Amino acid sequence: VQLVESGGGLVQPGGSLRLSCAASGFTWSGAYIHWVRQAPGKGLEWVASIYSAGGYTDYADSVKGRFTISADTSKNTAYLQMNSLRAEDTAVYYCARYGTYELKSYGSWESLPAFDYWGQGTLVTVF
Amino acid sequence: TQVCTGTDMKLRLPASPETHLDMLRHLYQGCQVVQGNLELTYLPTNASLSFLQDIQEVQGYVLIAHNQVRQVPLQRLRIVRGTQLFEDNYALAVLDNGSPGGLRELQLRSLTEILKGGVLIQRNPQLCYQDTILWKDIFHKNNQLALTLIDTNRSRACHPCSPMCKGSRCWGESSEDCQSLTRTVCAGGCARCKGPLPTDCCHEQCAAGCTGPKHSDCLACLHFNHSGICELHCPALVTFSMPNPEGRYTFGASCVTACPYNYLSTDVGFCTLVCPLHNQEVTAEDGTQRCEKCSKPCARVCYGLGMEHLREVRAVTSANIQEFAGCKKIFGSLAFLPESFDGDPASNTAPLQPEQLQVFETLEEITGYLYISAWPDSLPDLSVFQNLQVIRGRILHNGAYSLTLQGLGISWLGLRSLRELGSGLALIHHNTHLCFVHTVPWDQLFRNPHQALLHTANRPEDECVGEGLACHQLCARGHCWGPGPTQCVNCSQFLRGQECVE
Amino acid sequence: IQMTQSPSSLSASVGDRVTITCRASQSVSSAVAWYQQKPGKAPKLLIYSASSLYSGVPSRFSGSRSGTDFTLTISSLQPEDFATYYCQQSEWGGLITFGQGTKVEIK
Ligand SMILES: *[C@@H]1O[C@H](CO)[C@@H](O[C@@H]2O[C@H](CO)[C@@H](O)[C@H](O)[C@H]2NC(C)=O)[C@H](O)[C@H]1NC(C)=O
Repeated sequence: VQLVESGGGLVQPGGSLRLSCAASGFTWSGAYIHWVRQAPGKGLEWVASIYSAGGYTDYADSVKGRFTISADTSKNTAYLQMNSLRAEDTAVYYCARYGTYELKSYGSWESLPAFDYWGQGTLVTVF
Repeated sequence: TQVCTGTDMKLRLPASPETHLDMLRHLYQGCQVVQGNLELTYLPTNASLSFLQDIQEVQGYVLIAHNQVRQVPLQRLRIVRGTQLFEDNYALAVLDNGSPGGLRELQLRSLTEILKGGVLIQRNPQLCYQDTILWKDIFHKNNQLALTLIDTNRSRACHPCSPMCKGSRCWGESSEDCQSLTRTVCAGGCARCKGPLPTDCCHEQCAAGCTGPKHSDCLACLHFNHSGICELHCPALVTFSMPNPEGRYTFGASCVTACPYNYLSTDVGFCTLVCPLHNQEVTAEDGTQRCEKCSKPCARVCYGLGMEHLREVRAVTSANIQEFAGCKKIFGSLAFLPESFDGDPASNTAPLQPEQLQVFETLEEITGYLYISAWPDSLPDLSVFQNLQVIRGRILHNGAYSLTLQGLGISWLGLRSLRELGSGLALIHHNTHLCFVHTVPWDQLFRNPHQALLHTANRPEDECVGEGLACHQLCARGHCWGPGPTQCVNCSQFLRGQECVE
Repeated sequence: IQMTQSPSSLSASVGDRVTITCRASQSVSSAVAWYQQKPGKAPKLLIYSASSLYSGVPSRFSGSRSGTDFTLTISSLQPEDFATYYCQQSEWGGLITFGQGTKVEIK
């Protein structure tokens, strides 16, 4: 049920970087995998989301057109590819699970409309 | 059948004691998987509990409280999943049971797995052998941190465990009551095994033990049961897009070919009672309902008690009555307590008035329950709900009832349009003047054999017939909701307006 | 971009009762959640559906709704309750938005 991040580091402006998040059972839990960033000394900012079922993707306005979020179902891992990074993109990037389904009463499986699990976070610095 | 719902009574006293055992007999007869909490409370000393003998799995918690039955027959019970916990910590709670009455022996012969939660055994004056059980074996490997408060105060002599019990760990005096150890004995790192040897290890997907090494031979399924095979997850409906013919739907702890009658299908493949965020319910010609993503921003829907802002609201009052104006479908429940029509002086909320109940004249569906413990005395019937067609019972009052009417002054039900009670029971008790309960064709409304009507203390049927309050001759088969030709369930001859004619 | 949170900062002693109100876009109650983030650590979920307690979360955390306002209430503050508190909202069209953050500082 854990979330493990990887592939974060020092990137040259206008460059590119690929962030990896490995989740246990992403493609059959029916949940979304989101990337949420926190700039140093600022608050949480949502970046992107990917649906398990159809690979449907969504992005924030700031990252729309530069970041692409994809999933590899076979290895069960979500990837965030970042292109043309700027100073604002320097942040700690968390990968989180949203919308997981939980057994409730009467045998009903209900989606959790929140981020129940978060990754530890990976620092991305653009210099 | 095979699966049944539980109860959410907790420690509360039964609403209708005179029918309490009967709801239990209607809820658990022939049921193997309790998709909820198994609550056995306030049972008289000589209650016949034979209807519980088929239960093998409880998805929520097991609570045995305030009982005088000397034995509770749950020997078949194999696994408690602990999806819901009593007091947020316990999956098994045995409290205040007790010639002398009270539970003498737990006799949980097959209980070998508790996935989440702990054990609370308190204040059972005649219980024996509850401290001898190695509860660490029953608890799952990831549930080791579960608490275990087992009181030991006893008001009777406790006979020694049977000689056949090698480790003196027994559920009862009988030799058949010896505890079976699964976790601890395992050679290697096996979660569960059937025997000491490494070959006797259980498959990874097995829970509670196994008859052999394969995933078919599991005594219970750790995650999901796909037609006798234990699986980590149900087979995917699509395999990234093309349909997967072997794909299944996730319902409870099982994989099913289709979602059940009263449930909603999701695109990802889960069977649910409430659609996810930004999803709408889409019905079909055959009547199956599915949860679909809103193509445009979701249309405003009407929420009742237990849902969204009204989640902690207990009753429909003059504060929230106008939220139901023109509302054809209510997502949630409607409850009418004495506080509704008496008002709350502290909150300064005005008492509900009969005429305001005409916001419910367009209502056709309630996805939750209809609970009425108070009605205006001017109104002789529930005619504000005369257009209500279906109570789905996806949320049940106390976990068991989708339609409850108690303490009312109504002379007849007048629920002309009511045709479906999707889930749960109907309880009609202590309505002194109510005369048309028996004339209603309740079996037509009910969709499951488990579902039944529990009635008591209403107006005697002989009294009602003697007064001449009975079904109209024009009503077909004697089924009506009230006096006159307007209240017939089916017209025998002809229909003009809402009234039967010839 | 960010829904309003008041107060921006809050100071109280252990045992005190503290309220945080988050003015967000009008939506269904199930779309508002409350998260706690200790410094240097990932956030953890407290209130998923604007009133419902997440598993393993102490009962001293409560959620309520008053119109467009969503309120996180701590009945009895504890030494482990000093952290930043965020309100998150999900709108139609897949957008996830966050509050600016409320930091509770010990006295
Ligand atoms: C998995 O589900 C199947 C039902 O699809 C269970 O098989 C039934 O078990 C009951 C009780 O043992 C029998 O009365 C039925 O006749 C069985 N039906 C079939 C078709 O086999 C099976 O026991 C379940 N397995 C587990 C481990 O729970």
